[PDB]
Amino acid sequence: SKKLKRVGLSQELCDRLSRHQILTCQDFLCLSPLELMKVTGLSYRGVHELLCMVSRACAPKMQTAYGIKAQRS
Amino acid sequence: GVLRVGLCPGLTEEMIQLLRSHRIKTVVDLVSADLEEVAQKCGLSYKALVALRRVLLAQFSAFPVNGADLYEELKTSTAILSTGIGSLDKLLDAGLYTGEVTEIVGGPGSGKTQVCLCMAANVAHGLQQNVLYVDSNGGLTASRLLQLLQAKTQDEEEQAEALRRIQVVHAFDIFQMLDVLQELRGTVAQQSGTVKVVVVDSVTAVVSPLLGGQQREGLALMMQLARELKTLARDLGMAVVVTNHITRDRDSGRLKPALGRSWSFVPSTRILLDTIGGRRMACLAKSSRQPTGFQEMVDIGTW
Amino acid sequence: RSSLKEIEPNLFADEDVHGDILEFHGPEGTGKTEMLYHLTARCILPKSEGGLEVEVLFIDTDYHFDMLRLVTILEHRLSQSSEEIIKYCLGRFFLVYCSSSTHLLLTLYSLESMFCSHPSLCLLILDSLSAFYWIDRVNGGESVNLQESTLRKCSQCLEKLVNDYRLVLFATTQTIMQKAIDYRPYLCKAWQQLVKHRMFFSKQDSNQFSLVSRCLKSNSLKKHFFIIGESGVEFC
Amino acid sequence: MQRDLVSFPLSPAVRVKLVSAGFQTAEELLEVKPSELSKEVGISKAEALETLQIIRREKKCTALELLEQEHTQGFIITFCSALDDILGGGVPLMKTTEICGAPGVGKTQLCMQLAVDVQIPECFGGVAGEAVFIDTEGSFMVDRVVDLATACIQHLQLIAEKHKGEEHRKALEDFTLDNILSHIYYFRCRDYTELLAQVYLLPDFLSEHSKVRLVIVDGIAFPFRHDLDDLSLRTRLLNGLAQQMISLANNHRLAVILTNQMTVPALGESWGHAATIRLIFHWDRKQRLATLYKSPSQKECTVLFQIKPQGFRD
Ligand SMILES: Nc1ncnc2c1ncn2[C@@H]1O[C@H](COP(=O)(O)OP(=O)(O)NP(=O)(O)O)[C@@H](O)[C@H]1O
Ligand SMILES: Nc1ncnc2c1ncn2[C@@H]1O[C@H](COP(=O)(O)OP(=O)(O)NP(=O)(O)O)[C@@H](O)[C@H]1O
Ligand SMILES: Nc1ncnc2c1ncn2[C@@H]1O[C@H](COP(=O)(O)OP(=O)(O)O)[C@@H](O)[C@H]1O
Ligand SMILES: [Mg+2]
Ligand SMILES: [Mg+2]
Repeated sequence: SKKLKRVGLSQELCDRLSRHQILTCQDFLCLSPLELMKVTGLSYRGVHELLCMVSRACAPKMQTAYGIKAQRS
Repeated sequence: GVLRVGLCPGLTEEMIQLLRSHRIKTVVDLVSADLEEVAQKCGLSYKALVALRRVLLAQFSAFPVNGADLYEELKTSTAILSTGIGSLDKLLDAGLYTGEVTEIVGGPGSGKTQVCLCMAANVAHGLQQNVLYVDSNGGLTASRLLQLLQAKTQDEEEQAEALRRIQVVHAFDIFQMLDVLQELRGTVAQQSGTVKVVVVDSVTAVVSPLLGGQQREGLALMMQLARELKTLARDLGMAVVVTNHITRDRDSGRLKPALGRSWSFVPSTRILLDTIGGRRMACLAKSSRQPTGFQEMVDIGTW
Repeated sequence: RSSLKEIEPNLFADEDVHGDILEFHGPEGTGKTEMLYHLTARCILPKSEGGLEVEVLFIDTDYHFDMLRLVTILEHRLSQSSEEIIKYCLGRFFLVYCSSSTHLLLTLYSLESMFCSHPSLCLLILDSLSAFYWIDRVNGGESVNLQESTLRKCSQCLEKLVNDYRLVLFATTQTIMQKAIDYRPYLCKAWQQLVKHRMFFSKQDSNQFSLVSRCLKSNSLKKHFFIIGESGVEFC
Repeated sequence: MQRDLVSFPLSPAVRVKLVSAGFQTAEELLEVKPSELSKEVGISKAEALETLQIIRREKKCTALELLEQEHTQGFIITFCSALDDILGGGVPLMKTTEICGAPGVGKTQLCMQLAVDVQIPECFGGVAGEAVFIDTEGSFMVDRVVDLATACIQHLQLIAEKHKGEEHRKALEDFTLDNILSHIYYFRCRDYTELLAQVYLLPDFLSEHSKVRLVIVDGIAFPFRHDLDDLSLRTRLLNGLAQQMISLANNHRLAVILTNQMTVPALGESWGHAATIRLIFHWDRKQRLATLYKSPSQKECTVLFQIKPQGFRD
């Protein structure tokens, strides 16, 4: 859905991804953390920082079940 | 490694810069390169480099071990650690072997963790030797280890003492597992009874996410994990036991160990566990001392 | 020295001494290491038994040498097995453990001292040269030179070691990559040029093994069948 | 001891540069300064600082200690005596449990029941934790959980006076419906990417919410069996997700519930190794049966359970 330009990644990192045909959050997430260490450069726990950053743009919003009951009222 | 002060006595930093100036930065660079040419070029004494080459070789190159010395040493060093399963120790020629990476390949619910716990439980109690159970799938359950020990021994304290020898360390990524083995290897180097059995359950759990895609870094991490396991086994003389998943071949359509063909050369001994509820078949898929193909019944409830 | 056909007549049926480098290839359990033990046995056993009584150097880069297995093979091949004879036979066997390619490379340079002091050391084992392939390949990045830099230096050192002391290098490699006689070369071209006879180990599905040996100088293929028992390797 | 640089989680670009500069063991880089490392390797200051940091950074609890942890950290009861008995007392913490079954068997009913059962106070035998519900099929019905919560309160208050003691009744002063629902964290993951994204954000989520003692992924089948035709990718994602869940449960000391759909359970053969505990909910003559297909602590067995309006009962 969302592109990786709008996730929050840098131009250098996006360009390094664009060379490997990665432009969406789906493509970035489908790759394992290890294979992103060469596609995106960087290291483990640095790609995980990206993996948490890319996830933070395409993850559901937590809804407390009281809020769901409250919003259903 | 890299030529630096403290790598060898008499190696001053002043010449280390001089060696760098001629593209000699590593130990292998200094040993491989013709020292007579460098001695004239850098002004360093030829006798110094020759002495420097010998000390670097005497420090970083392994030394041949005579077979007679190794045979006598391994005679009183290698120990056939019983797995607690009499119907499997018969397959393993009286049990596990220290200094070897034993692999227990099987499907889900094939008893891979269960036999590993019995190996841990028997070594902890029967042989009074500490065990390092590196679990990656969460297979180890301390109630099961106590349950196995309760059958073997009815003493309240001896069950706790045997459990005290089993060190459970959780590692779920490859680097965590590599850290545990390296931390263990340093612990053994610096030494109370040390760790005699290392159980990894499972190697395929952490290595399989690495595999996939055009990247070969997963294979390197697998082989580095393989190298760490074999350094623990052969160098430190401990019976390293690993757990592997089963997979069906793409072409031949037969059961083979997971983690590709590269990992298939890693273990010295491999046990295949396949269901024939507690009865299992233990087939010696790979062995360095016994024919491959012999299979014996293994029942979980007897343990 | 001794002729290759004088080491194992079955594999080297033709006349094929003084600097031969041979490659063992095949999947796991196919008898690569067990063939080395048979080669080790026929060299370290006494001339009275039938062996060549020459020293053997084993570079166990794969950490898979089972000494008790070699003792098991040696005692079966001995007509009168004794603790003294098994000691003397293993007294001609030398084992080196190399945990990395650079460790292997530095070891090979240090071996130059031993061969100058061990003239009878004729047969050399390097099981397995493919142990550090993935470690070296990834550490080399995308540059092929960097990936094979350590292996190529080993191969040049090996060629120097073999051709200076008239050695026989039975270096073994593992079929770690899929098909292109299933053989996909993956080591450095420096190593490939040194191989004179590459023998492919295959397992027939039980205890019977097939060994296809090709002399790269003449490109002649011959199939050998051998069974692995308690005595080691017997050719059918 | 020398630790190879490949074994470290270094940047592959940096590791190749380190090897090309001759550095191949961790102990070589320890003596090197960060800025001087950049000069000798060519990596940036940040990468050199991160490279040395990774090497320098790189519990060993005995089984007796883990036995006390498993005893103190009680099992999440399923409100069914038969099911809890063949699980040691309920869903085990620090472990991954899989609920496989055909559609309509009650996989989500167990999950929604387990969400309430986590919030049972410790003095009542529960873990007094919170539940994270990573819903994928949209089967999480709040109204049904309210019935499950109210019935759980009624059951706990029935045991709160047979003992003739108010000491337990103190614990039940917060178990009201308000807290039960407010402690159920609901993540509606639609696609597998969104589900996979939430898994990566879960360790950070549970650091903030240390009270979470249950993570429910209901289910791991639907996202990966829709809008994903690549089986090679699927088995990589599930295998990678397998380690994320088990690491999450062990590090945060909670229980992970995964629900499959019978196809044998789906998601390939390698997925059978993912979950330490596997429960197969199937049918037999219009009576629900709970089969323990795989467990490292309990032998394979089948127990009878019924999904009454009161909840997941015997
Ligand atoms: N206490 C017990 N008594 C009898 N049988 C048991 C007991 N605990 C476990 N089992 C059996 O062990 C089986 C699973 O054993 P296990 O060792 O976990 O297999 P596994 O191959 O390790 N599965 P995995 O976690 O993927 O590796 C169960 O299905 C039971 O049949
Ligand atoms: N005492 C024995 N009797 C009969 N067969 C045996 C005996 N010992 C070993 N074998 C068989 O000999 C085969 C050859 O073993 P081995 O030489 O180690 O294989 P390999 O090619 O070296 N695999 P690898 O370790 O990766 O090099 C084994 O797979 C066993 O099936
Ligand atoms: N209030 C209720 N009364 C009776 N039966 C119910 C009630 N709620 C749910 N059930 C039963 O529980 C099952 C729920 O299965 P579930 O796991 O939630 O869906 P799926 O199996 O499709 O994932 C249904 O088959 C239904 O028969
Ligand atoms: Mg297991
Ligand atoms: Mg071998």
